[PDB]
Amino acid sequence: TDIHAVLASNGRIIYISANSKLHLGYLQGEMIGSFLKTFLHEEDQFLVESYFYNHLMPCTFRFIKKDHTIVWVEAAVEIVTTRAERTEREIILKMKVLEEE
Amino acid sequence: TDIHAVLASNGRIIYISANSKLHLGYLQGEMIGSFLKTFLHEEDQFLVESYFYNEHHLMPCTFRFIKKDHTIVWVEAAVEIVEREIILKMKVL
Ligand SMILES: [Cl-]
Repeated sequence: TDIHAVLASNGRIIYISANSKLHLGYLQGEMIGSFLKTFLHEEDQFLVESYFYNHLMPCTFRFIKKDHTIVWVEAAVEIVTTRAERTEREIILKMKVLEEE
Repeated sequence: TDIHAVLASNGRIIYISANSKLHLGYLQGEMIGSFLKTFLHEEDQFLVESYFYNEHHLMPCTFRFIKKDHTIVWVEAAVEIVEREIILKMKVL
């Protein structure tokens, strides 16, 4: 199964599915409430934030697992935009770890 | 095509690149020293002030700028480099 997640527009993890533990080394409750950029090196922070400034491909970046080692993750992005009093945006992710062969 | 701007922590425009004229209708000199709020659609003032006060970002801030000719242009802006000044890049959508 893909890992499913939701981010607030500011990168805070609102939701991630429980298979975060298998693939990323974190229980879903260790990640929800934290910012995605906490689990990335600087190169990857810039890579991912750049993605949202302009897409032909999913967002591919290195994630630092709980054990401090990196995995490559490919993230399919959908934005839900809702216009009420202010316009608000949520990011829906479908992610998978790109495994070494 | 990115407009580069630097804002003081109170929103005062410290610097804006020369392509402000092209995209926004104002020369740099007409904007530098003014508050960025002065140029924003009045409805987008909470949204933008709040965006640029906050430390954590992922998505750009999308808002309306009022050009010199009194018409709207939509732009997105992102913190470009991080009493700290904010360095932002922005572009017309
Ligand atoms: Cl930032």
